[PDB]
Amino acid sequence: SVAHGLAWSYYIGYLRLILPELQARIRTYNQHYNNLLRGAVSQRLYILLPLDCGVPDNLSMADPNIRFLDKLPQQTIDRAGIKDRVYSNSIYELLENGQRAGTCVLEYATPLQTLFAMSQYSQAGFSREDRLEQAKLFCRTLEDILADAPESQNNCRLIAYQEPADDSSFSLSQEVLRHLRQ
Amino acid sequence: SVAHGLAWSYYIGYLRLILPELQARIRTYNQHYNNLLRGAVSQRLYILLPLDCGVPDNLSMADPNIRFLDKLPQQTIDRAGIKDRVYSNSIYELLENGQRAGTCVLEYATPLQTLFAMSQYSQAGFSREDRLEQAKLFCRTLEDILADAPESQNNCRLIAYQEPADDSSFSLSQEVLRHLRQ
Ligand SMILES: Cc1ccc2c(=O)c3cccc(CC(=O)O)c3oc2c1C
Ligand SMILES: Cc1ccc2c(=O)c3cccc(CC(=O)O)c3oc2c1C
Repeated sequence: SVAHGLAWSYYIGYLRLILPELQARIRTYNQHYNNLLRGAVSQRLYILLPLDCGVPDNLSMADPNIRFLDKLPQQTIDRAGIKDRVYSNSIYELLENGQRAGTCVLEYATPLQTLFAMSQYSQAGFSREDRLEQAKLFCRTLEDILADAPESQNNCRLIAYQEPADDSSFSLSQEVLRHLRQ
Repeated sequence: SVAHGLAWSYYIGYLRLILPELQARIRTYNQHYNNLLRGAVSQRLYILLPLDCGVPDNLSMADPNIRFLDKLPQQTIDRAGIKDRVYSNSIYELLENGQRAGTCVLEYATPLQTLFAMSQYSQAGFSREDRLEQAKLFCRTLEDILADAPESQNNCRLIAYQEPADDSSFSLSQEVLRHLRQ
């Protein structure tokens, strides 16, 4: 399955690298800033899983209640196959009623970009329907992997959603917040 | 298929982001004052593809006739879902008769690590036999993509190999050199 490999490669090639040091980098960030006397970031890495596989260039631009705040301190890698890559994660501000309301490390799952690309290239032989099925399957497979992984306990949260074509103008921020509030 | 998703993901998530500025970076390295006239590096990316999916943390060690020379200058990333990542690529010298006989940018394909891991975790439901067939399928799929991809013409080389049953006398060095001298 396309989704199966993606769920595994996302875990092996990213999450494992990132997760172990994440709580620490966040502790660093909360104590070391100011900037600023007003904080403060949640402990998990919130992963966005749009089922439509729509990933924006800019997460901030896309939503008006999600505003880029800052970056976490950088991380360096020396697990196998990666040496001297430099990584960063981004912190976002969430507003509710022009207020408050959350500060968290937030990012789109990169393999959705791949699922989208595949759907648009004739060479992939991958239909838009295939994409939706694999996107759901990707989410389920990843949930399962993470549930059992030593690296991934209490420091990661999956936010899966579809924005309904029918009626409503969906709130990404309400979605993130609902997950956030625990 | 697992391979299909891995190959497409490797193209979308690494190659088409790294290849466009590769030749520019190589020449810049080739130009540099410090870079003694000895050893003009070749202009393509040499991607190692062990079919047994064995990937060492240290390539230079796998073959004594293959030694790490230097690092290319770092590349910073703009692209979406990745802001401010920093990539680096490594330069290696190859030897014939104990003396340098080639210089090239050389690395193992990361998704083979994932295929190896999947074979090692019960949850992946992935056998060793599965792994080999998926590794061959990965190489084939990647070839087809790069065969007609705009990002990837004349700047990339795939070296796929199996180390024989009769001997470990198999030399990667010669395999790489073989491709290297043409
Ligand atoms: C831009 C981009 C697009 C897709 C992937 C990806 O599918 C993918 C799948 C598994 C692991 C990685 C590596 C990572 O997310 O750092 C991946 O990275 C991607 C990147 C960086
Ligand atoms: C350490 C490691 C292991 C596996 C992958 C991977 O499967 C994988 C698959 C597709 C894309 C990427 C990203 C990349 O290789 O830069 C991938 O990165 C991985 C990395 C960095």
